[PDB]
Amino acid sequence: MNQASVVANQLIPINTALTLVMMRAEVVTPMGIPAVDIPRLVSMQVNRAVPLGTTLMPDMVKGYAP
Repeated sequence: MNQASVVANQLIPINTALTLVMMRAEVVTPMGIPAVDIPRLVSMQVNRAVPLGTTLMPDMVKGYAP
């Protein structure tokens, strides 16, 4: 894998609004939301708990639809 994705830098509880401290960028497989889209996720709520080190996928983010 070469391209980085958004990965939880902390446990993100269900219904939390994303902030920058929560979102690192890592090369992971499978590919999640591109790391470049981090700014676009800020203040959007997750619809499930996102454990530390989980790749953030589009379906985990309420209202995410590029």
